[PDB]
Amino acid sequence: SLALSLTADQMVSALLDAEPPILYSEYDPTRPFSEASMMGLLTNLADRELVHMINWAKRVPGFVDLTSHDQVHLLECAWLEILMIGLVWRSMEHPGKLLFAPNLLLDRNQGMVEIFDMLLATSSRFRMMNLQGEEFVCLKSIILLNSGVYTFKSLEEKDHIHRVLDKITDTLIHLMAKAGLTLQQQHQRLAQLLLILSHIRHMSNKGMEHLYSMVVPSYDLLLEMLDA
Amino acid sequence: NSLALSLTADQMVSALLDAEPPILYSEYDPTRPFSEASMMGLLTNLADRELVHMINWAKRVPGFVDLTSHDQVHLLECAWLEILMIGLVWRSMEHPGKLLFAPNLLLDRNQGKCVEGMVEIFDMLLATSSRFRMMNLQGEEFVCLKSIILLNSGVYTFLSSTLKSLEEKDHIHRVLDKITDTLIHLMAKAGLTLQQQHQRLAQLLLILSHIRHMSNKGMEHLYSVVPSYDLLLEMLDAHRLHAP
Ligand SMILES: O=S(=O)([C@@H]1C[C@@H]2O[C@H]1C(c1ccc(O)cc1)=C2c1ccc(O)cc1)N(CC(F)(F)F)c1ccc(O)cc1
Ligand SMILES: O=S(=O)([C@@H]1C[C@@H]2O[C@H]1C(c1ccc(O)cc1)=C2c1ccc(O)cc1)N(CC(F)(F)F)c1ccc(O)cc1
Repeated sequence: SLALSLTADQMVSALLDAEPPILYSEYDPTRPFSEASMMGLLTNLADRELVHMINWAKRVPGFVDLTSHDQVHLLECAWLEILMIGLVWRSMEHPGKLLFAPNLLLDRNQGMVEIFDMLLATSSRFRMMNLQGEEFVCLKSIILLNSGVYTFKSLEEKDHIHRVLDKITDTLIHLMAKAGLTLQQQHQRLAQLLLILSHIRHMSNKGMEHLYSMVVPSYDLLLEMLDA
Repeated sequence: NSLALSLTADQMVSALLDAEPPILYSEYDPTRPFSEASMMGLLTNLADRELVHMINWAKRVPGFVDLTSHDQVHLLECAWLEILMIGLVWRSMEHPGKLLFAPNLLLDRNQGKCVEGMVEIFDMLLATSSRFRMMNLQGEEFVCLKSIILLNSGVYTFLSSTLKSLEEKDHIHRVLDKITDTLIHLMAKAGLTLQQQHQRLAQLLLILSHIRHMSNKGMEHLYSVVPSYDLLLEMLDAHRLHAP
């Protein structure tokens, strides 16, 4: 695959170009706040974000080398983690608030609040680490390829995914070396970034558990969206 | 404030190997075949006995006893099932297609069906054991990973705004950095290239996301027996018991 031939710079350029835009909520600012429903707005936003995520996934180097079945399985496993890391990234520069959209910026009180606090904690960790956009797009691609890989031609698929994950590792280390980090700082920061992925997994599972208590894209919906 | 951050990679590995808990046995001669009740009964009895030894292990993980009793319990509340699960996956590595719960309790996929919906988690644990076998995970790496689960799982859910809480969080991140250095040291000693070292570090830590997922699924299925704050605090304190 041409994906395994990419330099760190080509991988970063690919991922930056594939980035979805930041979407707005359908919140009409000329209309009062009590017209707007919070779960209503977020569902509508997530549904629009999912179309963008599908087209983003297809542009992640190596992803379209997989079978349609394997693509859907990785998306089924990663979609809420991908939504959540996007939210945390957008919220970084707004301490104590979650920027769901530029027109839906919420503080803790207006949140449910269990997950809010976990997302705020992740945003604070990214701010403390000074997470860079080039690092963020690498981490979001790792979530896509890693989340579903341990729950799968299948041997060849898994091998291909692990080789693309290794290329993303090389890319993260290259970015850190370019930024002037020592070898020791490079490995410490690589580990700090990847350990936050365990917290995003945890938040996604809690989020799934809360969704059921209070929308989830099916295998078939994701397959149809990939084929479209 | 402590000597934990002063350890070398070699001293850290020695500390973690020495702290390793014992392998326990399941109840001898349980009635087979299992019901859902009797299978859950056996596994609960094993996990409850393992939890005592995990607390003693936790106290010997460098830096853990530098935290407040409250922060120690918080990390254990968040990590205990992940710690039990990575232990099970480690024990099961040399038994493809089976989970070695205990030396006297070796179960294949079909026996997981006795408790709906526990075959799902069985398959995920078997997949993790296969991944560890594929990576040739070493004992020195396994003890590092188990310590990372203990320190990492609960660290992002201390939300407090005291100077002490900031200092606690900073201390945990510094111990986690020393364990990272220790993993890299082990790989460099084994003769891996810098590129191979970073790739293997990332492969090991990404499997921790899968263990978190299994732990959450496990909890979600249990709800559809969890050690209390008070039980964990009593076990940490290890106060002398009044005679029966
Ligand atoms: O986990 S939550 O359920 C959920 C997951 C996350 O938050 C909600 C959400 C969602 C997703 C799909 C969908 O169809 C409806 C919502 C997210 C989301 C994330 C990023 C993104 O770009 C778009 C959507 N949550 C907690 C919280 F703390 F407030 F976040 C919540 C939120 C509001 C609310 O009234 C009740 C709960
Ligand atoms: O396995 S379980 O998921 C469970 C969760 C996980 O494993 C068990 C658990 C635990 C939980 C509480 C406790 O007091 C004793 C053990 C953990 C564990 C993990 C690793 C380890 O080395 C030691 C203990 N299971 C039955 C099934 F068929 F096996 F699935 C079940 C358990 C509890 C429950 O409330 C409902 C269902």
